[PDB]
Amino acid sequence: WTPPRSPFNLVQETLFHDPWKLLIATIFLNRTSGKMAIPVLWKFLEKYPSAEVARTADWRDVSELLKPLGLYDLRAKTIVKFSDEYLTKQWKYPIELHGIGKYGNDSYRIFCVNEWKQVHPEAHKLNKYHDWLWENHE
DNA sequence: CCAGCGTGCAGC
DNA sequence: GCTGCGCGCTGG
Repeated sequence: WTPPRSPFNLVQETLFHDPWKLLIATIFLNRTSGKMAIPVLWKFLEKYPSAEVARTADWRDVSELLKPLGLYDLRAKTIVKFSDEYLTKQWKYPIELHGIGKYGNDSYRIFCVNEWKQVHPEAHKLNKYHDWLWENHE
């Protein structure tokens, strides 16, 4: 499965090959603008390039990176616990993991697996992308 | 000036 | 179903 590139330019379109990075991006976009979250995301992935490095991370360090975005302590602690769970739990769908809910699970299901047809999103940009997929289908 | 909002989520 | 978290951003 290769989720196609769209005129919406969802960050998920580039991070689909690495479910962890794609799921971390979803966390970054939780009630936060793309224009704001995305540049911080690249600096985060520079410092914490894998779930292995992030599960070991000190949340206060992650918090300092997340400071301008808001939800800095909640998400720094959520990032660390999510990364640990991501590597320890024997999960099929990421909604089973701490910090991933309907939105991140719908992104995984559209982008990391070929299950978009079964997904019913409720996130603005993801809805636009998902509606566009059903339209430009065949 | 200052309220509303951003590709939510856990926990009660 | 409700509530806390939360900044920086934009607009009457």
